[PDB]
Amino acid sequence: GAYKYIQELWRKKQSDVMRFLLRVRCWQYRQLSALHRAPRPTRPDKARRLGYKAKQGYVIYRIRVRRGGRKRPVPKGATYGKPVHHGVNQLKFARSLQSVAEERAGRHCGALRVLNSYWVGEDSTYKFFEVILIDPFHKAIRRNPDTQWITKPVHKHREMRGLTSAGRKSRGLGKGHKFHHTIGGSRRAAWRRRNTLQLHRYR
Amino acid sequence: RYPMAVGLNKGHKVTKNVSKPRHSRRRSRLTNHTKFVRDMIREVCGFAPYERRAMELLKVSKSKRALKFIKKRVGTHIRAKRKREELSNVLAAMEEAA
Amino acid sequence: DRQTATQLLKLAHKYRPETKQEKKQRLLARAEKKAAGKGDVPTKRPPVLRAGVNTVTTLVENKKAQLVVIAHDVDPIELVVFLPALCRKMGVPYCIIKGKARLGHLVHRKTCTTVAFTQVNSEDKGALAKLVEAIRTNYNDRYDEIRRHWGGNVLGPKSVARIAKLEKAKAKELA
Amino acid sequence: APSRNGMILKPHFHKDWQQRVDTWFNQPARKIRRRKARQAKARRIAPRPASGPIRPIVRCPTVRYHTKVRAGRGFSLEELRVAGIHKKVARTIGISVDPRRRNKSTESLQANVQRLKEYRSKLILFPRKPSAPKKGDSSAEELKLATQLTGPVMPIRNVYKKEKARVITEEEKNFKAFASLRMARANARLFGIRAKRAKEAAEQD
RNA sequence: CGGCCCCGGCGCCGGGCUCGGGUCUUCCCGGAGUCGGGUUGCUUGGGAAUGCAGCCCAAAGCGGGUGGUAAACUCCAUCUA
RNA sequence: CGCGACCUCAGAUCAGACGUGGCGACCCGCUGAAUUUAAGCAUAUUAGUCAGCGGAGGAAAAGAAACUAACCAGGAUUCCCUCAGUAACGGCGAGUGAACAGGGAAGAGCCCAGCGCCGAAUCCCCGCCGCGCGGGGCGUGGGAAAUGUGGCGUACGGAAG
Ligand SMILES: [Mg+2]
Ligand SMILES: [Mg+2]
Ligand SMILES: [Mg+2]
Ligand SMILES: [Mg+2]
Ligand SMILES: [Mg+2]
Ligand SMILES: [Mg+2]
Ligand SMILES: [Mg+2]
Ligand SMILES: [Mg+2]
Ligand SMILES: [Mg+2]
Ligand SMILES: [Mg+2]
Ligand SMILES: [Mg+2]
Ligand SMILES: [Mg+2]
Ligand SMILES: [Mg+2]
Ligand SMILES: [Mg+2]
Ligand SMILES: [Mg+2]
Ligand SMILES: [Mg+2]
Ligand SMILES: [Mg+2]
Ligand SMILES: [Mg+2]
Ligand SMILES: [Mg+2]
Ligand SMILES: [Mg+2]
Ligand SMILES: [Mg+2]
Ligand SMILES: [Mg+2]
Repeated sequence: GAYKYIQELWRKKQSDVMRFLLRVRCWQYRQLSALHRAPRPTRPDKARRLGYKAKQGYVIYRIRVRRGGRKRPVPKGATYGKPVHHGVNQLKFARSLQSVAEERAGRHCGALRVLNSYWVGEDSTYKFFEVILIDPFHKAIRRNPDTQWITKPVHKHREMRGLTSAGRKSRGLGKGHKFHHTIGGSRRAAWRRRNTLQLHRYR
Repeated sequence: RYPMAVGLNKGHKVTKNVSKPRHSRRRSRLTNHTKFVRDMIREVCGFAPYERRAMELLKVSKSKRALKFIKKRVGTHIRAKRKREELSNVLAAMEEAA
Repeated sequence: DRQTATQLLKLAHKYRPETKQEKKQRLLARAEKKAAGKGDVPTKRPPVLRAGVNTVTTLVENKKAQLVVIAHDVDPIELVVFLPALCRKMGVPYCIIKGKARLGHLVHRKTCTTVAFTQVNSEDKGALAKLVEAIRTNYNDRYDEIRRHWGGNVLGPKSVARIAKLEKAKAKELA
Repeated sequence: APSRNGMILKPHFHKDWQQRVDTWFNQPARKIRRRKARQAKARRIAPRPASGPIRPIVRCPTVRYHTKVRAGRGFSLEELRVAGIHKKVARTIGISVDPRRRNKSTESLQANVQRLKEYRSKLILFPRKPSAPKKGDSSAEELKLATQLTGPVMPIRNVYKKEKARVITEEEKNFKAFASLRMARANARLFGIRAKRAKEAAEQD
């Protein structure tokens, strides 16, 4: 149909016809609040390929985050430690801006479940994202068997644990020789497994 | 004479499988419909700034400089070769015609 | 304009999509008249316009649409920018109109992006062909000029009045 | 710290290890739980054998173990197709299917399809009513047995070609040698260099 | 071991959905500010930089990733993010 | 001037429904030192631990390869024995340190966006009608959601006609 056309058009987001739209939308989002409700997704194909369906119970939020690395909260830039830990200025957060956006959205709305998110616009001082939320207690979602997994209490606050697509990347999961950090589960699980002394009964 | 563990032809001798390869290996092939939609969106969007700069460089006999510029813009050299080929093709397709 | 658009609307008012009330009515009557008359196809397929950007695109790609009408009140323009070039490549007549709700009312929905005319009655074929010519000479034949035309770039009246004062004072000094 | 003479030691006890020590004091209880779970599963699935899904013939990848053969996960789609049964029905029949595995050798393909045919010939299933075909009037009095142990139809016990004894031929005294392996290694090492030399020689001509 | 009370399944009497397998002919077949590159931090046993992140540059469809030493030419094996 | 439709939006003690907090032995995400060792100390070790913050469940995470190997290849993930105190990292000093095999416990696989066809055959709500114990779902009619895209048929192991 047309979603392939929209995808191949959004792929080349450096041409003039797309750059003008991105700049206008960034300017428009700069005047709104840091967190608000978009009544319809700006990227319908991107929302569909993430799991958004045009039916009751699915909400779209637009949220902006501050672009740039994080700074140490130490007073006056003093850490009172060895010189290796004197890095107050140039530090980078382990999680992505998209992930912290999903986290802020899920924290603002606890009654909803963060499914996924995507990028809409950005500039020098801000970066904008659109997140998708599911209502786990709506009858139009609880009755559909394909979306009953979002209702179970195990998926409560998926954004605060890195279960989303943005947090899964920052977690470091994967299969291969490049992901020996976290073999099973988390890197902390791998650490606990590889740094425990196995004392059998007969040794 | 005898199969050896080392040499130009090592290992236990077996017969090859003439079975058809799996269809996942066939991915992102040049499709008529995909080529059509890509060429239709290309003429709508135009070109990128660096693409236009590289086309201007190709218009002049300076080609190694354009190759270096593309290699500095995009990541690797093998991508730069294909980008240079595509830019030369789009420059020679319609601009050479009346 | 306000004349040809109203004419196209009066033409489309005859091929409107069939509502749910009369749809249930005809589905209830079909199972009855099938057992009554014992016929295979007692009702000829009625020619109706197709709604939806995906349907319109799949029709124009296969060259099954006689005409395409597009709305311009869409908020994301990217869902529509690709359509005029596609219709120009396929050779079908495409026309843009004002009001997605006005386009929408015929389809019994709040918002409708595009509408494709595919099948027309024998007695409306002439009325349709009389307007496809004026649509082609307005949009299809002028596609190169539309693609080369650059709009916008208009300053405010408060900034035009001052430059007018300056150019007047400069012309009065030159001659 | 060191002594007169002894092996230098680097014990990895510099970390805080005493707060994470796994003692296997629950090993008998774990074994009892596993045995009870196995018994309960076998009792619930009694007509089907333990480790029900038949597993194919699988050769070890590495050169260290490629001389022996072992069990595997599932039969390949090519093997299923040569056997002639549908892909999705094998799961409920009791045949484990591995769609990721490929087939590179007909020597293993024939062995796998023969194992599948043997399993199918030995298999006897129960119907809902006698209206289902591919069965008999009496099911061999519960098939003479309900559950099997350590492999559904047959383990992966290794077999070996005999090649008992033979008369030495004439040229076997000077057939192979250590010089043969040395020449093979030298050719494998200097294959491309000779090709480049021949190329640059033909260039001058 | 017996007798008494409560709860859960296995077989049987109304109600609503309901074409699989093979050959041949024709068509379709894909996730983007994402991969990757430069750079700066944290981390890893991962070393011409294993992974993550901030900024910039930012694509292709005989394509892309990986093949443990950076780079060019060619071939091969595996996978489809 | 007015009317109507769409679209970005505001208010209610509107009808119905949901989250807050606590425990936190186990688990997930972030950043998080120093005492100590290095017979001194900056790199390093302590440690990607303690402390701090955010969440859930009886388990959680992981999980169907953008995998491992380079020969007769294997085949989700999880845990145990070995690999191995090894390859490797380190003022190559102190010290740190995996992975692939292989044998075992268990072994369940799939869906969707897209590409196309099906007159939107889809879903929520309201009310009377025919049903069962402790009360919720099946058949009927209008009010909304939805053509900027419901649902069956489809998932790379090919699929459709
Ligand atoms: Mg809504
Ligand atoms: Mg202090
Ligand atoms: Mg999960
Ligand atoms: Mg001892
Ligand atoms: Mg390929
Ligand atoms: Mg002493
Ligand atoms: Mg490549
Ligand atoms: Mg390749
Ligand atoms: Mg190589
Ligand atoms: Mg190399
Ligand atoms: Mg001391
Ligand atoms: Mg001191
Ligand atoms: Mg200590
Ligand atoms: Mg450390
Ligand atoms: Mg703690
Ligand atoms: Mg809580
Ligand atoms: Mg609880
Ligand atoms: Mg897959
Ligand atoms: Mg040892
Ligand atoms: Mg280091
Ligand atoms: Mg040491
Ligand atoms: Mg360490």
